[PDB]
Amino acid sequence: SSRRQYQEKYKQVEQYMSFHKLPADFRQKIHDYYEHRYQGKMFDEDSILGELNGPLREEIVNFNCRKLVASMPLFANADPNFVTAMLTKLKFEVFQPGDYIIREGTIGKKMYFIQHGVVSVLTKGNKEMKLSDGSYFGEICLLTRGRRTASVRADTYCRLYSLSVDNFNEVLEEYPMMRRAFETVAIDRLDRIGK
Amino acid sequence: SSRRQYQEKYKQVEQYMSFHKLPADFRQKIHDYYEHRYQGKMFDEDSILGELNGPLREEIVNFNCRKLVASMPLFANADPNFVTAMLTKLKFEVFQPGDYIIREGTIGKKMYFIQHGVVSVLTKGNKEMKLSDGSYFGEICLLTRGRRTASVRADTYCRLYSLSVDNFNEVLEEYPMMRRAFETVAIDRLDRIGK
Amino acid sequence: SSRRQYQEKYKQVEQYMSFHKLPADFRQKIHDYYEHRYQGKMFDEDSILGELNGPLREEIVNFNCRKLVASMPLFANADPNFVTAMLTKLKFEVFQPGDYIIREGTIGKKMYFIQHGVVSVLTKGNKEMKLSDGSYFGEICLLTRGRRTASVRADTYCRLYSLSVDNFNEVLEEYPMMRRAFETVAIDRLDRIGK
Amino acid sequence: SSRRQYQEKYKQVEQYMSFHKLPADFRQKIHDYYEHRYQGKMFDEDSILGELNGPLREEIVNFNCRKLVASMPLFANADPNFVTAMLTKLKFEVFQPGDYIIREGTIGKKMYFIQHGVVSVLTKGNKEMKLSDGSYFGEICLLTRGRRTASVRADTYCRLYSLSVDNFNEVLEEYPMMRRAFETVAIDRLDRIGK
Ligand SMILES: O=c1[nH]cnc2c1ncn2[C@@H]1O[C@@H]2COP(=O)(O)O[C@H]2[C@H]1O
Ligand SMILES: O=c1[nH]cnc2c1ncn2[C@@H]1O[C@@H]2COP(=O)(O)O[C@H]2[C@H]1O
Ligand SMILES: O=c1[nH]cnc2c1ncn2[C@@H]1O[C@@H]2COP(=O)(O)O[C@H]2[C@H]1O
Ligand SMILES: O=c1[nH]cnc2c1ncn2[C@@H]1O[C@@H]2COP(=O)(O)O[C@H]2[C@H]1O
Repeated sequence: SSRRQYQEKYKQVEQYMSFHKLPADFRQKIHDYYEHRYQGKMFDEDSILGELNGPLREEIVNFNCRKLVASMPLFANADPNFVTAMLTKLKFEVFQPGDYIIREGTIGKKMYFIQHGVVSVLTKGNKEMKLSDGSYFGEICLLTRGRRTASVRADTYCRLYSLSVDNFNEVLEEYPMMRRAFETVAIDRLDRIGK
Repeated sequence: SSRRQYQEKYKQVEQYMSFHKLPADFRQKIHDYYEHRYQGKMFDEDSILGELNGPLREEIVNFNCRKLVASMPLFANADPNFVTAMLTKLKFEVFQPGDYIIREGTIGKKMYFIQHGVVSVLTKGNKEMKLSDGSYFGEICLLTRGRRTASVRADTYCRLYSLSVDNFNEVLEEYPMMRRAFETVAIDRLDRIGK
Repeated sequence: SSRRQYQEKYKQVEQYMSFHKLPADFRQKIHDYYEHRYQGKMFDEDSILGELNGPLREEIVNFNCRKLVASMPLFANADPNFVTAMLTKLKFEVFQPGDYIIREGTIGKKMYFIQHGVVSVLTKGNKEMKLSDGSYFGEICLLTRGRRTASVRADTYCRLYSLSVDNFNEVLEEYPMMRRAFETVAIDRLDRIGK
Repeated sequence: SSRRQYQEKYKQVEQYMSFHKLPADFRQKIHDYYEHRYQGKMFDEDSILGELNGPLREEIVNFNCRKLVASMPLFANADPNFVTAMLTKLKFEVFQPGDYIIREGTIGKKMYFIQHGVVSVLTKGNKEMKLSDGSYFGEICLLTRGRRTASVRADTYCRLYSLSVDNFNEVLEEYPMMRRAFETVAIDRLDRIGK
């Protein structure tokens, strides 16, 4: 039944690609994205969660994110109520190899937690660094309100969870002691890239 | 026919739970919630009320809330036009036993009127107090813009009506004399919990 | 086909009324409203007009409102481009006999143009006055940002077009010379009701 | 299948026109618009692009707009990342011969890039000028926050891409060096029309 709803949606994407005469390799790339992102199933997730209440939604995001939470010290060792407030504002995103998730110099308005995948952190000239499952990136712009200090490129398929600057700020107003945890990491990174 | 629309919606929830591999007890808890919240029937309530006008919507909320109004002195003894302005901005919510409706220390942005159910008011150390049909809670944060002064936990299934801080403020701009009614109760409660 | 879409929508309203156990006279009142408001036909008007462009939407509202425009000196004698800017922001509303469209003392945020119907203007004590096809009301609050100076009650079924304070202000920023036309009428009315 | 979705949508437009008793020539004009705008096919484009990610959406708009980009020096010779930020915020619009896309004296909040078509630029008295594929108009109001300095009328069917003032400002905050490119053209035009 879910296999069916994904099928009808994907048919519309196919029609969109056909109308716009997208090339063959591009259509395959979009197909592969859809299979990785939705895994052959689709539901009106916003309508469903909207029909619930706060406690149920909170129990669901905690259950779904058990591995993300336990695998990242920032979350694992934090007040579970801070963790819940973060989890409720995360957006699942999938990226493909070679995607520029972040471009250096742009104005950043979201950060990313890596559930699964490897990314390259690229700066003018300081040797590529890598981040994987359990790490996060894009926090510096959220803290500074300035420009991205590096590009971040997917090496693999990446399952990420994003957090918008407005949501990051709302949570940190509620849990101001957690602001320093991010600030400490941002400062260490700014030092390491010397800029 | 309504029995039918609830059935199709609930099938989607079942599919969501299946995809996310939620445990058996959790799936039952979500089923029980849905039966209590929607009572086997569903309609596009927002579309319906949207097709009406102000007078009809006002007549409907007044009719539906006759018992809530008559059972709560704040409403029963107030200008019926204030009562209508409140009723039009209430959101029906259902909570299950053990749910933390409010957590102490968090930043509150809504209050609750109890149509039916019992809740426990819990503070660091002052002996649990109980609130039931005809009472309300969560007003203090709405008045102070500060942090919740207690946790409130459902003891029973609870049928509540919530009111957002923005809506509470809009109504009280129109009916500023009613602001003191809430302030008096908030002050009495802050005294009783000594903090 | 439109007769069909209205039928399916109205069935949902019937189900809503049944679920909430609304009284017989109330259900009839809602039926009569629906027949007067939609005249047995329904379409997704917002989706349709959304698919068009500015020029087509403007040509449509002008065509539909030819009688409203020609029957009201404020519009008939104005810059047709001001008239178009007003017409595009009007919302069709239907009221039934006895409805309080406006209540004295409330904070007003919309005004009304009467396409067809009769209303009574009611103030503490100054003798009921009547307004009909070609007139408008609710402008004073829009101009003053204060409280309604009278109640306005439908005597008949009324076909009205409303204009929100924000839309009224946006149009009058573009066409500031038209602000005085409304101000002159508001002042004359404030004089007549002496308050 | 897309031919089918356009057919069902157009039937609703036909029903809307019938209900409002629009004249024959007007109904034909709306039919011709729909054929030019949608070319007999329709999909939920917002839902589709919403299911993708940033990189895919960016690859799609770049592919679809290759000719617009290569045919306009402002884009062709710019940082491709600026171009992408512009392209992602463009809205496709179709206008018909004689449409007033912009009226002199009004408060402007969007500019237009011409993919295909010819427009006339009309001012009080300075001889009509023409703009075509590869040019843009409506930038001056975006820069000045004042009133339109000319009317712009479609001579032909026009395929345009619009950009809102808020989006224009957001992009130019990110790419402030591109602000001067528009300012230089605006100044040259203000000189030429002497006002
Ligand atoms: O030395 C580093 N080791 C690991 N990560 C790093 C390092 N330097 C930068 N980053 C990440 O790259 C992001 C680019 O966007 P941002 O400026 O908003 O935040 C940055 C950091 O999260
Ligand atoms: O002594 C009390 N008797 C009954 N209720 C109480 C008492 N103390 C607090 N409360 C309620 O608990 C809420 C917690 O959220 P809040 O801070 O926004 O508002 C509080 C009050 O409504
Ligand atoms: O003497 C009057 N003759 C006709 N109309 C009048 C007179 N007095 C008031 N009104 C209308 O009643 C409205 C009540 O809402 P409002 O205060 O926003 O604007 C008022 C006027 O439009
Ligand atoms: O001399 C001119 N040659 C070509 N175009 C011109 C000239 N003068 C004005 N325009 C365009 O007309 C628009 C009217 O709206 P706008 O004031 O926001 O921006 C204007 C310019 O883009």
